[PDB]
Amino acid sequence: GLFGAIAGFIEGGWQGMVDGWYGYHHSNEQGSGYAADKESTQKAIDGVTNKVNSIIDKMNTQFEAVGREFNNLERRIENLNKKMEDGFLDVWTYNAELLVLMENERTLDFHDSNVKNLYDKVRLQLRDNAKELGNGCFEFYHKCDNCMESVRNGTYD
Amino acid sequence: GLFGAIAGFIEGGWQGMVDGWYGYHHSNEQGSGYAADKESTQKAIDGVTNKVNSIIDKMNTQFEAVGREFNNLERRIENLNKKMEDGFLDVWTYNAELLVLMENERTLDFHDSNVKNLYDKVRLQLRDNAKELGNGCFEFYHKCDNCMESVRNGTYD
Amino acid sequence: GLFGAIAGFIEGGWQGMVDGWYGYHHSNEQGSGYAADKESTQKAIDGVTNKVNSIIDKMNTQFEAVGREFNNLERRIENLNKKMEDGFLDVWTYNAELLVLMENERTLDFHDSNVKNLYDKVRLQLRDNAKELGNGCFEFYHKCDNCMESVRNGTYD
Amino acid sequence: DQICIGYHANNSTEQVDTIMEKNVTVTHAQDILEKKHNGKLCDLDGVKPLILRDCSVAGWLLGNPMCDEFINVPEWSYIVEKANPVNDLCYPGDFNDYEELKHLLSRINHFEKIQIIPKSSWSSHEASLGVSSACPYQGKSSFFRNVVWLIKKNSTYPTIKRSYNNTNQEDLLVLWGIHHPNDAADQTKLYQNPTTYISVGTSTLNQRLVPRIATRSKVNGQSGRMEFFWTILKPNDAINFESNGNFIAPEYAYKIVKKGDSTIMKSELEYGNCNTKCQTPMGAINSSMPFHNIHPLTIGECPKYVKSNRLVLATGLRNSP
Amino acid sequence: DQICIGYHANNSTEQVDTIMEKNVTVTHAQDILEKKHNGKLCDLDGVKPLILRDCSVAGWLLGNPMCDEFINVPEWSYIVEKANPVNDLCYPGDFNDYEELKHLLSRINHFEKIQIIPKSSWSSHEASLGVSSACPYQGKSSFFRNVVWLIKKNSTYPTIKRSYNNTNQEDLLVLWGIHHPNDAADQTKLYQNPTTYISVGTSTLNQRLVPRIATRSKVNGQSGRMEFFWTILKPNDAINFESNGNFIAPEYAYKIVKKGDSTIMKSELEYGNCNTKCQTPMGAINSSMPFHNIHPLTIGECPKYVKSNRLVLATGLRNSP
Amino acid sequence: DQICIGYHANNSTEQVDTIMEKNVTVTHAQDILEKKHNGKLCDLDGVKPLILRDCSVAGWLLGNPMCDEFINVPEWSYIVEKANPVNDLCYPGDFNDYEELKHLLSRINHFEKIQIIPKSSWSSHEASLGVSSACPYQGKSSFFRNVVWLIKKNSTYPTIKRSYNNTNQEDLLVLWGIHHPNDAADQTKLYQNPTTYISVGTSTLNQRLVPRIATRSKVNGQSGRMEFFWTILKPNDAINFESNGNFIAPEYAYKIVKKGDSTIMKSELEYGNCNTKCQTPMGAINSSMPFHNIHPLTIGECPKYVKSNRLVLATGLRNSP
Ligand SMILES: *[C@@H]1O[C@H](CO)[C@@H](O)[C@H](O)[C@H]1NC(C)=O
Ligand SMILES: *[C@@H]1O[C@H](CO)[C@@H](O)[C@H](O)[C@H]1NC(C)=O
Ligand SMILES: *[C@@H]1O[C@H](CO)[C@@H](O)[C@H](O)[C@H]1NC(C)=O
Repeated sequence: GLFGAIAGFIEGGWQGMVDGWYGYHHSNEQGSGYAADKESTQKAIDGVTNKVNSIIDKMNTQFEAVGREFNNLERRIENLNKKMEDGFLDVWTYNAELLVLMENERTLDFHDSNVKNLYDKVRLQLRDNAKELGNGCFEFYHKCDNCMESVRNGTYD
Repeated sequence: GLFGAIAGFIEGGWQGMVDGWYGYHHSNEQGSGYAADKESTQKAIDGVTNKVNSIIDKMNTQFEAVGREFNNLERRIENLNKKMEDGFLDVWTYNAELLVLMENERTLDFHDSNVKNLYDKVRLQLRDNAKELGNGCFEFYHKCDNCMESVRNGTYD
Repeated sequence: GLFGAIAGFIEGGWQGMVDGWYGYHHSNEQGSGYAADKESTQKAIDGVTNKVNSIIDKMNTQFEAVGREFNNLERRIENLNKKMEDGFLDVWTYNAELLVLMENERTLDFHDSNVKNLYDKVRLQLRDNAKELGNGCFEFYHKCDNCMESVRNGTYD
Repeated sequence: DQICIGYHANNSTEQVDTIMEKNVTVTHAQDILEKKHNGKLCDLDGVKPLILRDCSVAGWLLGNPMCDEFINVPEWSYIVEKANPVNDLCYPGDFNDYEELKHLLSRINHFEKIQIIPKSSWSSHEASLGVSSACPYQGKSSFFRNVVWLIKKNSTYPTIKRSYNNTNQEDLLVLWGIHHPNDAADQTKLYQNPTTYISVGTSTLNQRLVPRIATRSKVNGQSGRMEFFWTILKPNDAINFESNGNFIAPEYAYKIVKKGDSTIMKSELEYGNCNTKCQTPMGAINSSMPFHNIHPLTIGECPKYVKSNRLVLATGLRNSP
Repeated sequence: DQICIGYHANNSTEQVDTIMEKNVTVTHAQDILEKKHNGKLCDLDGVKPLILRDCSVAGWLLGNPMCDEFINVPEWSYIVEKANPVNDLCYPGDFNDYEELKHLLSRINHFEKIQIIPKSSWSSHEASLGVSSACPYQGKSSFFRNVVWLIKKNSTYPTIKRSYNNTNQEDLLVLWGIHHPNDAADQTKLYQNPTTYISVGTSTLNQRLVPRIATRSKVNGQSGRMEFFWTILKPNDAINFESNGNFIAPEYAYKIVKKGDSTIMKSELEYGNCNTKCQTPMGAINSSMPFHNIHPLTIGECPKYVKSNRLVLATGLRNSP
Repeated sequence: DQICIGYHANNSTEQVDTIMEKNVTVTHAQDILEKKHNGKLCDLDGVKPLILRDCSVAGWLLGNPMCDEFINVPEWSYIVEKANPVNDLCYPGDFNDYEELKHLLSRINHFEKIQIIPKSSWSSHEASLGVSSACPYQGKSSFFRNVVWLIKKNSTYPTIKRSYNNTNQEDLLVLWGIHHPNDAADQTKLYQNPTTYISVGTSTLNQRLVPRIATRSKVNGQSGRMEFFWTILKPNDAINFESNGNFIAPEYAYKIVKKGDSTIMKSELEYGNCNTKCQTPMGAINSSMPFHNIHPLTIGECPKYVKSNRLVLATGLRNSP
């Protein structure tokens, strides 16, 4: 993916985070678990919903075949009529298929972008305190108490 | 935004930089102010101008309705004529609206991309000298004299 | 480029790497040379091949002019016939030219994205051992023996 | 002690396509194509379609005697006709400007049939004898119900001069015809006079038909031909016939009542006893998908037709293996 | 001491749309749709359009006497006609292949009218008496100016045999007609002979018209009908008339001079005393926007028409609140 | 000691365009437009096109005597006709519904010509004398080969009553015509009777042609006119002629054999002695490019036509200077 996070330096997703799309896994003496990052998750949900509706919307102006009949000695206008009706269907089929293809790829990149951004937001807080392990995880210099709530908080140090 | 800078880790823009699109704010003993980064600003201006012209250009090949009349017993070819003229207008209306929508989003991302790149270019110079505050700003270890001109310069250390 | 690597903080490409699209240049006491990163190169080759084929594929459903003749007193349906055939050609010419333009730009960005990702993958390994020079290169704290094979390896420290 | 950034996986099996990669597996997806119909012809919004069975629009409008089903039809939503309906034009010929009429029918939801020239209005000509083997009814020879096959009375076909004024407020579809016999002796046998004509007049119409004699193949056991013409008589306008034979004369015409958007769809299918909000020639549609791929010709609140086999949008992210 | 990377905000209020978000506020924007016209009909590039007022192309070309405005018109840019012009075809009938002629007019910028068969060229027939109540002029009964209503002279309509050769270098629009009376006594009253015809010949034309008798509704107080035909007589080609009555004969024809791209636009509007480089049926356009949304039918250097209400491109970045 | 990330440059000179930047130089590129043809007309898949030289489809089908090349043609792939072929309709007139016939020809790959009414089948009329200066052959006056110009025998044109039944399994293109003389004395000179007709009958056809007299310009030294009609006679169907003069009668008709997709292309070009898999009016195409820009009207396995001058996809990255 363009942003390098999803299936990138973060090797795979988490079955254990049923909570939202992106978040944290913490692990310390008191235990361990997953918590979703509410803000980025919600931003993501709106982004995608709006996209979908925008996609649906732009697609309702579209060619509508009307049936027309022609006698045996109007073979040219009947053929004209046919190639016109098919042409607009090929143009709109092409439109919808491409839009889907392109926007799908922007959707997967957007999630990748959201993960990297969330990661960086945490990199920018722990800057010398923890060791950037290289796998999406930071390993603390000083033991962190459920201190974790504070990394997730935006308020750490 | 995909690049995380604009309305991201850099919380908002600057009313005080009327100078160009991206640049620096410096603040030291001798005072403080804004200076625009000429190079990235100019790169950005060309990118967008070219885009706009490309957008305008690709759009001049387009359907041009021609008026045609039909007597009372040619209702089918008149309807054919109508659905054809409308169809091409729906296809070009859809084209222009979508292109605008997609390219607008690439335009905002491009600025976001330019800010991040400019930020990184400065991160890569101050690497241990200043503390990466997390908000677009670096706080120096050693006091910097109007030394600032040198960060903006590309020539620091 | 959106990712800042290609013609960015990495100033230019390498005539000496005929080997693949992205990789490493190493330089130490025992000498120096170029080696391609096989994995990212291969990922890149598939990405682009698939793209090209997808591009070709979506383009085979397309308007096909059929010749039709009209006598001297059918000037309106002849003109209808003409504007219809031209309209579909303008719509498909516009389609192909735009798709090319947009996908070309995604292709160049994808390579830029692959270089940055590969760079970061190396930044994440050498983190305090070498000095991030700012130009795509890392300069080691401790001399590295042909140790290099290990950076390229994914297995260093 | 360690904190990690990460993202959702699940057990999703759903795949979507991108420009650079096919069948990417995603946590979540939104299929936007309707692929399913019910394969029936249904009422549209409660409103029943006129289903002609084996009758053609022509068979219906002229009142072929085998088209008794459609002697008096209520308001319809849309019309269904087969590809090759059997009960059309039982007495062979043509229907002038048929397709243009069919086109007009597509902007029509209800016809109310009314008598303009009463069959027992003909003093000087025979009106009970205009029948044929080509249009049988209950075994016996019969003719299109809506038009009268006028014949000479005791060896004389005097000139007919009849007028009808549209007192109605609704446009009137008026239908008439002419008969083309095979030889001169047929011309004499039915009408007596050797050369005839039918002139039709209205505000806009300036017609004069003349019989075309030719020997031709028996279509339906007859070598004669009926050729049917029509007009839309405006309100407060008068239609004027004058003819000395071969004239097939209107008995009934159709008031155009409650014209609304509608279409004639072609389908071998028969009525399904259902209701729908969107109908296609192959079946009806019930869906909230913005697109369907069923058939291009629909009527109603319908999704947009595309020729795709698959349209699925990614909503979640790439699901890890 | 601190140095910061940052970006522009301003006090911009301009919003643009994206696929993922609507009304994003931007520092800078470029609106590319022209939404404004002047609501007038204007000269196109200095060149004035032919504005028919209450006349139809037919009213003009045949020279309806109420269409005196357009007896001799200069070169035009485009033509304007109303939806339902009153002064058309004052003597009722039809204009054969009218639409095809209108189509031809769309590739024509100037007609020069010239006399091909002089009115005082008729020895054996009456030419001053071909008038009607349907075409009044200054109170008195009058007829289409460009064609001559020929009548019998002292009870005889001898065969007419007239020819005109195109010595001009320009294509000639030649216009003629035929009269269809209501009864046999009208046929005799004007032309005497019971059955007549008009034959028209040229290199390519092989015509024979025959009067169609019918009783019909009075349109404009007349039950008779004029039916007008036309041809484009090539250069060095001869048109050949022959007729024994009902013939409406050309007095004037139109040289096609300076044909250039042009159109007939439909508009209730009247001339505006302005100049423009791009005109629409609702008003003229002055803009450098690549698109407009005014009306699809334009003529001139015009922006491209789209059905949008809004097309605004982002140029600056997202403006912070 | 130093390790560096980097990327490929080469000595590539290839440029591609993007939305934001033109002529970006890339390491690798894939041009997808075919710009080259061979400028010849070639056989299509081994199968040779019917090249009419100076003959029109009409010149061919009626058998203009200057169109002897195409008296009996093998199966073709596609047909080529010039913009203005000289050898068309040597005796002037019209070909009724010509374009609709040409349209039918586009779904036809082979005609087999067969005699339906033998020339030496006419007892009561002269059949060797139906010739003209307008259709010369080897210096002497001659006529369209496929149709017979029937003339009176010793001053009498008795009624013709001829029938042909389609025993063949293939649809039959049947061609006939009528002659329109300039005056009454021409009518008498060739056919004797003053008023004539031709009636044509079949299952579906109900025709009666009547001669149109007019004086007209000499086209090809003749003022008379031939007007040619046609029908597709279904299998097991009978065509019925009846006429007392002016009748141009079929000698030969065309069996429709092996109809397959094909087209008539317009081209001044002549046969090229080549083979191809895709042909255009300007030349043939040999390419694996998904697009070409040669001409819109192709036939065969063809790339898609676009109006571009350039379509090049980036595959490598931006090549450094
Ligand atoms: C045409 O001839 C065939 C062969 O005898 C016959 O079977 C068929 O019925 C004929 N059709 C007509 C209309 O005469
Ligand atoms: C038709 O009849 C109505 C009803 O009397 C009358 O008002 C109208 O003028 C008539 N029109 C004609 C053309 O006779
Ligand atoms: C028409 O008149 C011109 C001028 O004399 C003559 O040259 C030309 O041949 C004539 N054409 C016909 C068909 O009479």
